[PDB]
Amino acid sequence: NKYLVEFRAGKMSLKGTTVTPDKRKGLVYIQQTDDSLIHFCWKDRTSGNVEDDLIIFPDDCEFKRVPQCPSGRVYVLKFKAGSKRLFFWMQEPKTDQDEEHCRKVNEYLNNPP
Amino acid sequence: MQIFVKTLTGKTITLEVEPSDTIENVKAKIQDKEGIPPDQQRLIFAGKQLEDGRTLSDYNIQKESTLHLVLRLRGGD
Amino acid sequence: MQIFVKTLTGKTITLEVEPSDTIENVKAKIQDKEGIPPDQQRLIFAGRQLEDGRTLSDYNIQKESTLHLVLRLRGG
Amino acid sequence: QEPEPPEPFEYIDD
Repeated sequence: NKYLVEFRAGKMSLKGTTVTPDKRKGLVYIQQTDDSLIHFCWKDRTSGNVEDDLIIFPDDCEFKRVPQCPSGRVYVLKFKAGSKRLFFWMQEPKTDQDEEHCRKVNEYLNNPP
Repeated sequence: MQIFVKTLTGKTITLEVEPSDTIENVKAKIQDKEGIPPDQQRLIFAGKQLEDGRTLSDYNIQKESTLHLVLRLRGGD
Repeated sequence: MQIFVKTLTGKTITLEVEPSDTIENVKAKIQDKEGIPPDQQRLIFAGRQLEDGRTLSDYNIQKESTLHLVLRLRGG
Repeated sequence: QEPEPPEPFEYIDD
């Protein structure tokens, strides 16, 4: 029940080919259960409740940056087998740890303990 | 619209299913093709666990879609 | 003959309905009070899913009847 | 104290 990763990030909405950020800034964190199943959860900072919780298996998805609108920190989660795409934006004021979260997320989604 | 079910052992089992087929039906297919009881059959796809009562199309499960099969430990220390 | 619709949480949504009203009508009421589409919302009474094309009286749904509202997988 | 959220943009699966 340990959290592999955790950082402030909000979700976005993709309609057709346009991605709009959601003001419901949350927290993107990863937790591995005793079942060795990595739990990808997104909790809204508004209430601090876990709004999203999806188990992600190795090579199931890929966490990468979104070089479409350079200005801040935007990442997209693509399910290699889920054929699903999610968009998130980091609420961290400094990117000194942006790469760490990015690297850890991938390492926890494709390289679990 | 068959789907590939990969077990924890790494063994992959393709089972013929329909897009409107329910998750329960899919689990049964695994039982006959492996012998895993429904209680121990935990199908996971699209990053989300397949909740009973849902359909394959619900999780955007297409043909030859790889599904993660999780089995209960049924033990401890 | 209103009815209380309890969500996945303690939250309860009472909606004024008539015994002759159909299940579809009830789901729509949830949409107006919440915005959940019929597919996402699932109305279950007495542990039995409310099939469409049926009235509230069909399921013996009286006033102040608590219904189980189940929501499908949100987001992805 | 906190950074403002990004802005709407076009996304293409390249």
